[PDB]
Amino acid sequence: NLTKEQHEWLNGWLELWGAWVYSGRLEKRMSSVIAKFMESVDDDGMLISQVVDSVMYIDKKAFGILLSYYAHGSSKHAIASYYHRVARPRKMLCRGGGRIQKPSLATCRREVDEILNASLFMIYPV
DNA sequence: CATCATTGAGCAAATGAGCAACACTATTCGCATAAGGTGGGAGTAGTGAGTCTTAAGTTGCAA
Repeated sequence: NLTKEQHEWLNGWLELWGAWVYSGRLEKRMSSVIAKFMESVDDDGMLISQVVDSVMYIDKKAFGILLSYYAHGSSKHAIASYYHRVARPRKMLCRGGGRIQKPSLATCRREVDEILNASLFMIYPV
């Protein structure tokens, strides 16, 4: 797990990073997913963009979520809201049981939280 | 003599439903408008039979 100084440090880096990118100052060549986000609208931001694209290159879903939170500046609650909207029925050993249904909102909140913590966790040493 | 099935027993992991607390915005509510404007209007018209109640008119009748 990361610490909280690392949280605030790299948090501020992703704040100026997403504020830098979202103005449109980044090129297509960094990612086609970064290009995808730029279809939906300095060396610091390009260095970090190589970092974040390098680590979060492989998932692209939480990478897009990461752009939604930092580049766009969206609240966590709306992200888990739409994410609960796009939910499919899954197998979970629930408080209810191992039946197969669409999960609750608070579960989706937990998932945005843990994909946040794991995302930041995988970014930080890079 | 050993062992295991077999009956209790409780737990972590996970999750679904909240909670309070702040913070922000949509909606709603309440007040103002300076030349002058000083008695409504539709109201049905072809029911009849009865019954109770006043209201008034008349009329013995007694001091």
